[PDB]
Amino acid sequence: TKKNEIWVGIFLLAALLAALFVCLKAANVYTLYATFDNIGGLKARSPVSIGGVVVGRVADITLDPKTYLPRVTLEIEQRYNHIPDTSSLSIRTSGLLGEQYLALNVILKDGDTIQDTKSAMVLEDLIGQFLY
Amino acid sequence: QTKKNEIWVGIFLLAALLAALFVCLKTYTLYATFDNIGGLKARSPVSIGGVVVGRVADITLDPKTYLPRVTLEIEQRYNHIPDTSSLSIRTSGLLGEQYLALNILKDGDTIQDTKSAMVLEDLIGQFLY
Amino acid sequence: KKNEIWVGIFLLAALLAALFVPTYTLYATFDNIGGLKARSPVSIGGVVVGRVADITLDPKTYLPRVTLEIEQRYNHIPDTSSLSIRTSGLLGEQYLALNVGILKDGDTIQDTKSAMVLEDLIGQFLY
Amino acid sequence: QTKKNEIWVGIFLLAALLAALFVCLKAANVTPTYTLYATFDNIGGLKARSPVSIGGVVVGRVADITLDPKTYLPRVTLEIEQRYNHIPDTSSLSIRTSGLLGEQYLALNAILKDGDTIQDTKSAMVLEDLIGQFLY
Amino acid sequence: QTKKNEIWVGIFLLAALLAALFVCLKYTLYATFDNIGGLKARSPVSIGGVVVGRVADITLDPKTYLPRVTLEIEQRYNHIPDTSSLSIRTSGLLGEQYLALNVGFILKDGDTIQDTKSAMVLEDLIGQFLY
Amino acid sequence: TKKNEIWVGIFLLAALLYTLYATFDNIGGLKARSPVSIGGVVVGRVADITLDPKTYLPRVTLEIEQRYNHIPDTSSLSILALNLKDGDTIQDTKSAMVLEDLIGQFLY
Amino acid sequence: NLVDMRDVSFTRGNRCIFDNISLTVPRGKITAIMGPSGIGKTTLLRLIGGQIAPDHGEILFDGENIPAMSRSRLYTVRKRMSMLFQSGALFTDMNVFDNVAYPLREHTQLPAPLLHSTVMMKLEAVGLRGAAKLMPSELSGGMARRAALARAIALEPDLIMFDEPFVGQDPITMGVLVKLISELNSALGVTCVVVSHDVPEVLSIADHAWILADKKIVAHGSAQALQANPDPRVRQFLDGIADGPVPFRYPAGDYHAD
Amino acid sequence: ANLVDMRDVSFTRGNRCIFDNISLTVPRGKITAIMGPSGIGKTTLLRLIGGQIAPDHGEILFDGENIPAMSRSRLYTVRKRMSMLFQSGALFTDMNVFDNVAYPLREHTQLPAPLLHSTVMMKLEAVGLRGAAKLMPSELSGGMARRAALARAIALEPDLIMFDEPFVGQDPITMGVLVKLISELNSALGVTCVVVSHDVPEVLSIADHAWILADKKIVAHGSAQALQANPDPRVRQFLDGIADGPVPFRYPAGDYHADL
Amino acid sequence: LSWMQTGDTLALSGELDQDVLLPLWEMREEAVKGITCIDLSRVSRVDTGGLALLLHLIDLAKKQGNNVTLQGVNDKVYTLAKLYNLPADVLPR
Amino acid sequence: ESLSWMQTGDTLALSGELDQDVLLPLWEMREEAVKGITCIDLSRVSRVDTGGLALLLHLIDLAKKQGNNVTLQGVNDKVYTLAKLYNLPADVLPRH
Amino acid sequence: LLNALASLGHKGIKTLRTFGRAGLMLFNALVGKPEFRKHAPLLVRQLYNVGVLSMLIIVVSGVFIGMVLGLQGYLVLTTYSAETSLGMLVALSLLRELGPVVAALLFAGRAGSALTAEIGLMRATEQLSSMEMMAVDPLRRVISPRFWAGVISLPLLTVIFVAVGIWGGSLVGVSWKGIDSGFFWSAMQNAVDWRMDLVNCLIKSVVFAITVTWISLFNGYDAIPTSAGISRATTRTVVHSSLAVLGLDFVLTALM
Amino acid sequence: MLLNALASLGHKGIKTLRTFGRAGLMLFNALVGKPEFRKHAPLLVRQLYNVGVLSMLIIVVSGVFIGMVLGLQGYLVLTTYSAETSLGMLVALSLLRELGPVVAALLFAGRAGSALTAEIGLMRATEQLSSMEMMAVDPLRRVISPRFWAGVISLPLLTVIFVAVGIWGGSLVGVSWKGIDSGFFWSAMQNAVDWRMDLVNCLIKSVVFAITVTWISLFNGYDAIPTSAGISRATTRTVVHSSLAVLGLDFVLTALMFG
Ligand SMILES: Nc1ncnc2c1ncn2[C@@H]1O[C@H](COP(=O)(O)OP(=O)(O)NP(=O)(O)O)[C@@H](O)[C@H]1O
Ligand SMILES: Nc1ncnc2c1ncn2[C@@H]1O[C@H](COP(=O)(O)OP(=O)(O)NP(=O)(O)O)[C@@H](O)[C@H]1O
Ligand SMILES: [Mg+2]
Repeated sequence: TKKNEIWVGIFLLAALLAALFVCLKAANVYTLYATFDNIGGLKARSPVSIGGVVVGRVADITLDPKTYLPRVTLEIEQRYNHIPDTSSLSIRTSGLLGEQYLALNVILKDGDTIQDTKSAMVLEDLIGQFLY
Repeated sequence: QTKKNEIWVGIFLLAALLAALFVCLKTYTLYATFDNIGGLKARSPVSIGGVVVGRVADITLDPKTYLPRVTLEIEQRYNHIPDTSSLSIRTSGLLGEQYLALNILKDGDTIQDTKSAMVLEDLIGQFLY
Repeated sequence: KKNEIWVGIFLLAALLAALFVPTYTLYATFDNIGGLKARSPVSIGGVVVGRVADITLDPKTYLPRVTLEIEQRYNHIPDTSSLSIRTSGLLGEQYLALNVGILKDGDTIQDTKSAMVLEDLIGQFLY
Repeated sequence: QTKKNEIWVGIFLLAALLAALFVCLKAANVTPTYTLYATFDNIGGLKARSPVSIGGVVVGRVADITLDPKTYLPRVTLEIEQRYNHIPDTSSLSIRTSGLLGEQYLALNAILKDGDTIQDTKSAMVLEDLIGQFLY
Repeated sequence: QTKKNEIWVGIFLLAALLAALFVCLKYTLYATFDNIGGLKARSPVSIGGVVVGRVADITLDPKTYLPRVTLEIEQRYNHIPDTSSLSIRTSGLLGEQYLALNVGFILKDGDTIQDTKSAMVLEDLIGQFLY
Repeated sequence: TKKNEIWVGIFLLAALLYTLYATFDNIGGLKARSPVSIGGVVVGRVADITLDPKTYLPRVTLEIEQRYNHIPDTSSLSILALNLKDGDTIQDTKSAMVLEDLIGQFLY
Repeated sequence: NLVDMRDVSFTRGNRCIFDNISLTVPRGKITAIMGPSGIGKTTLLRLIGGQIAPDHGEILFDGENIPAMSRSRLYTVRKRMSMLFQSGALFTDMNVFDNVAYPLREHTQLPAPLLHSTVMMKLEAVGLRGAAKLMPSELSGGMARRAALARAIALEPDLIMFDEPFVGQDPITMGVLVKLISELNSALGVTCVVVSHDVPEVLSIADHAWILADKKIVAHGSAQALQANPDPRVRQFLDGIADGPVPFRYPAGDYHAD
Repeated sequence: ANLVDMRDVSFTRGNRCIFDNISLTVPRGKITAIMGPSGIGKTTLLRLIGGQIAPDHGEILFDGENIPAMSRSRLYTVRKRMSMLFQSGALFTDMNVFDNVAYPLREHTQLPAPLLHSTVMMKLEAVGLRGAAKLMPSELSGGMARRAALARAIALEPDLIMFDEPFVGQDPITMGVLVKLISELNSALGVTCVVVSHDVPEVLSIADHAWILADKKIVAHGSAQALQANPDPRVRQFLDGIADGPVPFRYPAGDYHADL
Repeated sequence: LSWMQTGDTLALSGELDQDVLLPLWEMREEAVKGITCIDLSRVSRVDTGGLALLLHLIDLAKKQGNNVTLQGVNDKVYTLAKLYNLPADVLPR
Repeated sequence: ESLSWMQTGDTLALSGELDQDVLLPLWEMREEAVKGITCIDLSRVSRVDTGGLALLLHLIDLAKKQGNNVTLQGVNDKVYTLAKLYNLPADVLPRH
Repeated sequence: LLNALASLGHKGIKTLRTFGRAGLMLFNALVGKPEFRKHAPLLVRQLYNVGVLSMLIIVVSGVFIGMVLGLQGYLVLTTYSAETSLGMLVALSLLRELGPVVAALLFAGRAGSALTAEIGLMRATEQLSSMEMMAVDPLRRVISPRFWAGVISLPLLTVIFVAVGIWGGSLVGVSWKGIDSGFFWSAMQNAVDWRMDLVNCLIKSVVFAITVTWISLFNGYDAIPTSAGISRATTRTVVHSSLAVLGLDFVLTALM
Repeated sequence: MLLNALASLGHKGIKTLRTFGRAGLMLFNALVGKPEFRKHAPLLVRQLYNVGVLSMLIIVVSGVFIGMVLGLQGYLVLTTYSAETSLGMLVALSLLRELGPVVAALLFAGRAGSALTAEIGLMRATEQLSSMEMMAVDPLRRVISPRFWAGVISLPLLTVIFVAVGIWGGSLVGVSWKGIDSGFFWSAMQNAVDWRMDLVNCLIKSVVFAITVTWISLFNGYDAIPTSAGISRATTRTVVHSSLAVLGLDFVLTALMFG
């Protein structure tokens, strides 16, 4: 029975090395406040950006119960801290049909709200100003 | 036992696996009229500002002047809506999902101010001629 | 023995409980239909009211004709309706969009707007 | 048993054809054609089995595009149906497209028989000449 | 014999199956451009719309820094004049790019192109139209 | 049968036998491993994307293969397409034009 | 004269099975072939039939040669053997009536009123005339041998061979197959051999006995001359003697504890 | 005496029944033989003694205590003193033949390894299989598989050994070895042997009380010699081994006509 | 093989094993209707398959009103009828 | 099952009934009565199996390993009854 | 070098003798045919236990596979904009990717591993040698009708496995998710399925039926006549068939 | 017709209820009592050599044939969309959504599931289960209990090599047969979901697949007929019942946690 523990240990080693092929080769290697008027197609856990680099995610998308304006919250890590107050937030998409992401451009700490906004644009009302 | 004991285990085991086959099962109504629909269907998203607030139950046609009419489904979290609010048929992206845009009324009410959809083939006739 | 007969109708009742759970033809006359085929959605206001059977062709004048169908519940349509072949986006779904500006079994609608192709529009806006 | 397996194999034999009519009559188009030639200089997306059109309806396909060995011009072999034999010389040929990125089809706007040739054709449109003429 | 008979019939059946397995797996030029666009390996080269061959490699000159590509043309069409032109056109409207050989009014094995046109650039199409 | 057992053994074995630096105005939708091309043919990619803490401009650190070392000073980057040894900078840069403000000069 | 075999030395692999054996049976006599369990006994009948091919020697049968014939002239002479097996050699898809009528349905010279008569009275000899509509899986171990016994006499052969009959049955069933075998040689006149090792039952109707030892033939006496025969080997096989030439113990080492 | 006493056992499985009113006693120090024809219950008779099955209204005892009254722990500690073998071979095949005999003495951890090796070499020497203690049970003979279970049968010093039809289809060379070890077993140790083989001239030479089982009834209560003088027709059918008698011997058939 | 008729009896010649019963089976209803005796003197051997046709001649003979006798029969039918227990279909001795 | 071993010289005073499971105090402690023992007494016994004989066969051998001699007196008849059953050889159970 | 290589050639010759016996036994059963009226009651008997008895495993697993591909196909089309096109990934996956590949593995359990049982049990009870002995060839009575019972029934059972799992989009898409029937059926009409997906699927199912029958009619015929040898050959029948359907699937998909 | 056809239909319902209740009592008595790890711990290695590591021939020979056919057919579907760089999104998702542990349980039931029925049933025909029943602990805890836990820790441990070889088989057909770049082919898998949807949900799918397969394998071998005609009948019965217990379970499991 001496060869039984050797082949079992090979089978136990083959099950651990194959788990690294689906983990290492595969994808297993402070909160702010704002509001908008038109969101587009965003949802929860969206990759917010300051132009192409990722900094955090979106907790949820809520709406105001008085004016019915949507409120957007997002988390920003503490490595990037000094941002001015006139940093406008614009809504763009990743190319043509990719997932939309908040592309902000440049100290707003936890509990602070970004005042300036720039809502997204749907393709139905831009042609009213493009043609007429 | 051989015969008596093996019956009660069989009905108890069948009452646990077949019961797991049944646990796999994953609003106030407004009303409006229309001229052109486009690509709407059942469970179409109705939205304020871009964020969805509900669905669409059904959509039929009024057989008097042949004008389409839809049924709405809004949740009770939003009630303070005026009669000034319109209803335009837009899409989510280039050719995405057709949704209803909603830019105090209760259950069993109607909206008069609405804007119909526009087909780009009719837009090609106006841009050319 | 009688308990086996009682469950014998119960296996049948459990099986049966699981097993429990007028068009009239029109005609149209167009010059070019574009990407038009069978089972195309005809409409008056976006809500579908019927479909088409086939597209025929005369062997002398070469004018394609559309054999579209209208349900019996829609009966107040006249022959003055402008049958404008609109396309549904960029997918080529040339759906029949008739626009009223009595059509019964065996009538040819006069106002018929053909589907204008995009190869002479580039030869018209540029030239 | 003899009279038991013979009954059940008859349901097995009709399920072979029941699976056959659920494929041919559902998921496919299965249920005396002369040849004409045409010469262009820019066929565009004219591939094999291109649907020949006159007024939008399909009247046949093409076989294979062939380059002329002398004047270096592309040639396409046209196969239209026998039901339509009243086409004159005046009828031109314009290569069109069914949409933006649709399929490049052939649109048709004495009487030709087998062995006839046509003179006045129109080729497809190229993107480089359209944006060049618009700016200049 | 049986022991020596089942060996020769086994090596002949496997040789016929491996022979059935091998049947189941079944002049160059140069052109110096300025911009290639979106052409890749095994890209079709055409004349008048019909294809005549493909390209082999797309390398770069280490001195003048101009993209020089190598193509292939079959032996069916040899009489091509040396005053031809090359145009960069894409298939359809947004599909994969090809090479259209705009021939003019002897090409041996190892000749270069003469009238080469640059590829389409979308950054000047919005610049020359605006400015 | 011994000689035909040691030669078919090997018959079964025979049956198997440098970095540059640049800065742009608005990089747009640039991501990691974005290729830079010398007129179309790929030569390298990018490795690091940060922003300045002073002026907040997205700088791009790109890498070129060592076979091409003849790069003049008049080389311009355009979003990557290229119109200098290791550790040098690139000044004349044209950035990517986003589709939100080019229509504003066309409408007005 | 001789009809079975002259000198067969069949070896299968490296283990020898037969080493120059010689068998001689008469025509219409019961021949006893006694042998220990483990030696070649099923493969002895395969050499006469033609399932396997021997390596050396000759197998002759009525002026012919068994290993020298082709596929033709062997299939036509094989209808006169009709061997019987120890296990159930009858099929399981058909019933008992179609099992006995199967070897006579290859020629079908007898029509359908003549087909039901020659099989029904053939089952009356073995006693299975009433068991003509049952299933072969419902039969017992002794009734499966009587169903194959009526099947073996369907073509009226000349040399029947059994494969260890009544080897594990009760003595009530053991008395049936002894009386059925002896009544087929006294009335019909067909040679049938028994290869079973039941010494107080095979040596009851036999006429010539053969003792199998060291893959050879050590005795060829009759049913009476072998009892009064001075030999330590053939008396070891007879009447249940334990100690003798068989040491009944495996060879071992020194038998010491450690 | 009165070790089992088997009073009023039926063991009816379905529409058919195996026994009705059999009742026999087993003395201590003797060899009991229960013979009968094939087809009837013979393997299932010995399972009633051990306790793997339960009769309908039976009275199977094991020295006073009742076997249907036993618990799961009371069914044990008396099964270890029976050691019933089987016809097809009650030995395992995953290990060698040396560990096969030493199976019921290794899970009972009370003997050390020097004393464990000397116990098996005395068991296999009594059956004549000590020099072949380094093989696999797949290449064993038909008679040698029963001798390997006999060395395992006396491994725990039992009191009632059940022989599930020994030497039923064996060679008289190997039958003489098995008939000698059982007869010398009671002459030195004194263990009751229960043999259910139907081979008449071998089961009667080593037994003292034979019980012929015919038509699910004990039709014979005599000794091994008294049954030869019994004028009963059911008794004088199985011992002498004749063709005709009380059995219909062909079939319970019907009409001789209408089949020809 | 011959099945000639004197006028009241018939004679059977040749062999009858399994395959020479074919010309006798097709006309087995005309050679019994005027028969009071069956003869098998000029035969060689009879087996089970040949004895089945001999049983298929008495079953349609006794229903008309006359019986049949047997004369000149070898022992081969008599030693084979006891093996299959034929009580009255074959006349013994 | 008393299992009493007493060293009264070279007699070993073997008493008690041992079958399989009470051999642990006798096998773990057996280096005290092998060096100067000649006689082994087995008179006050009732019955003995092959399990107790396995320890007895490993003790006559151990006292013969140093090797004065081992003789047996007052031995029961049950020991030599099963000696012909297990086919025991010479020089392992001296009875004479 | 030589002590470990001499034992390598011992298993290299027995592989050629095992594979050589499968071709020699098949070539003796593919010879000049007898009268076809004799094998006409023998063909319907061997088509019942192979074709009709393997019908419940095909149909019941057909609606279970087609509903999984319809449900999981709706997840990858949610990220896209082609939710209405359920004509693909329910029909095109069951024609070339699945279909003859997955149902041949299920055919080797009900009609494949039981075909080697009814021919392997006859080798132990000596029914093949007894039927051979009387008057008939054993290779043309129990193997030749069983060879045509697998090469004909499996292409007739593959189209049943296609035509049952192809209306899972009528259950998952229609009346569950709300996809239009005109937007689901007509998306399957316009797909080019006449030569690349219809008759190429039928050629793939024919050559798969020969490989399952050749192994199932050989492991029961080439076996040790004992109870352990039949069960060993029954286990090896599924392994040799699963490595032959999946093994001849990468080679066959290159000629698309 | 109304009563004679009902008397045999309901009788099969009692038989299929007594058969279904016997499998529950066999697994309950094999898992409760005294859970020691001194006698069954060397038995766990013995029952893993013929189940776990013996089933390696259907992982190396296969896997590369199901991995390349999902990349070859995936490349033809991804034509005329310019999504050939997203071939890793097709391979790494399909091995964890529909393929993977579903098709590996069918291979485990035909290789290790069929051999498990031919192991207990072969031992009970020669009366080896009844031999140890009257001399030691009953074989429900001796030869059934280590065989149950052997197949439980095997099928999730064998499906992680099946999804790693098929991804490696998809990487061989991607960058070495079609010529796409290795920089974007692996990065398409880096943006795919590999947490809470694909790696965790495929592990719990293979755990429930490792229970229903070995339950029919240990029941058809224990409860069978002692004749040789019932051993091969119960051997082919295991593959048919396990295929309906895996494909039939996959429909009611993909409704949960997948929409
Ligand atoms: N095809 C074969 N391959 C290997 N060994 C075989 C083969 N055929 C027979 N043998 C062996 O040859 C020997 C002769 O046995 P056999 O001719 O069957 O007589 P037998 O032993 O009395 N009948 P049995 O006990 O059922 O095997 C036995 O050891 C068989 O195992
Ligand atoms: N579990 C069972 N289910 C149905 N019938 C059984 C079962 N166990 C035993 N029998 C039958 O009960 C009867 C008793 O047979 P058994 O106790 O095995 O003695 P036996 O017949 O001498 N041995 P054997 O001939 O191998 O069956 C037989 O008819 C068996 O088929
Ligand atoms: Mg038995």
